[PDB]
Amino acid sequence: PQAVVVGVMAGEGVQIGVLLDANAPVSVMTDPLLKVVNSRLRELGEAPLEATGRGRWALCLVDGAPLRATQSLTEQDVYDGDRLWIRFIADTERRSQVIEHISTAVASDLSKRFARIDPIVAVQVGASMVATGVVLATGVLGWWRWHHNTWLTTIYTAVIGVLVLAVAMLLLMRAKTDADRRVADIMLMSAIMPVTVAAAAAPPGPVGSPQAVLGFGVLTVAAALALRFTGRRLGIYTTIVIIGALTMLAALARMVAATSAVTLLSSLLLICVVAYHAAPALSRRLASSVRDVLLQAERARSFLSGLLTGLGVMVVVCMTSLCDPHTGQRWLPLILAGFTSGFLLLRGRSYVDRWQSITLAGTAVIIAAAVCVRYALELSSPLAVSIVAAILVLLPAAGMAAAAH
Amino acid sequence: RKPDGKDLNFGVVRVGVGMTRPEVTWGEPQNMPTDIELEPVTGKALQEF
Repeated sequence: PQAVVVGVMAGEGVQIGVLLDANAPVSVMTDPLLKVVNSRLRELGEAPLEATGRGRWALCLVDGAPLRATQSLTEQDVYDGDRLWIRFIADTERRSQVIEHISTAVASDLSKRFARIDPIVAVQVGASMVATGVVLATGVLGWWRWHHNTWLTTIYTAVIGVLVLAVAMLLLMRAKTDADRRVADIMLMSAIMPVTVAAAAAPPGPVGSPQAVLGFGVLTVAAALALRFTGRRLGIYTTIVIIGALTMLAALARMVAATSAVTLLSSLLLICVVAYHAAPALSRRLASSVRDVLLQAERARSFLSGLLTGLGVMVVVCMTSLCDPHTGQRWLPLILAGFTSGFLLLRGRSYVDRWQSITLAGTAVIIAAAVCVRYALELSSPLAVSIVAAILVLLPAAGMAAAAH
Repeated sequence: RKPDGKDLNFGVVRVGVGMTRPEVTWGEPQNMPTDIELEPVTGKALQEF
């Protein structure tokens, strides 16, 4: 316990293993320690560390935060095998500045702390508004067909899809910087929505099972095809592919032959259950020499985050559809939802990434909340709403308390 | 530091920080109007300045 071995980082990146005195105060070591790293650099044939004007030498953690100069190395949570960084921190002393006439003073200071609008941001706002516009246009066009499933809805939407896509094409070919790509990506993302309802709106007669199959198919294909050639925005495209593909299978079955929704809903739930177990394997297979490792790591992480998210959407939609306050033994699906929620709540702890871990945790809570609301709006009664309200407020309070206490 | 006459900083020691009079040399405004003739806005502006 008299000494500890730790790694010290020095100028331009040399890491050196050193055995430090565990009880002397850190300020006593920084001077001879600097001499040692300089001597080794000299023997190695490298250039030594040097000061620039006014400043001082300090010992910091890898995060750059300096250690309290008077405390013992054992007083701080520094253990054998850890690492530290020796660094030069410059002098901050400078004159104070004063402006007395208040109108000028407000303008001068206010102009240094914030950013003014400029042409680069203006274009992104324009792209954002047009995307919001077309999703509204398709929405109203998609609502008209329910009363009159004529050719108008598809004929009108098809041309918009082609036009938006044609614009996105020139933008993608011309892009030079990430700012330009963001503009193009927002435009491309929006093109999928009109083409989807355009295709699904083609089969005549009253809307239902047969129209749905085409839509989810073209949606899945379009979302998948964009990723293949674009290689950007992995998360959003991936999530659409999952929900689209699974719905295509369900729509096909219902269109061909299906005795009940419960049958299809139960099948989907089971498919997701097995998929939740396979998730990390799928991510691994779907994904100067150093660069190759960095690219692969974030790509795998991206696909996994979308996968876990898409399955969550399917199970919440399925579970809320499976439970019911009037069908048979009303309590049976309610307890089944409980067992399902527990698995997701427990398995969510196995993930280190914040968005992967948080999204899984949130998916379980929303399932519980949605079921409570379902059994409250339907089969309404003063006791029922009273009971649900108490549960719905205490449920998350208990979860917070378990973590806070 | 050197004691040989031209070095003005010899024998001087820093004790801390505070206020000092700048190297600027202000000339009084010519033909200043009398107190009753002064316009209110420009008066306090030049005074606080």
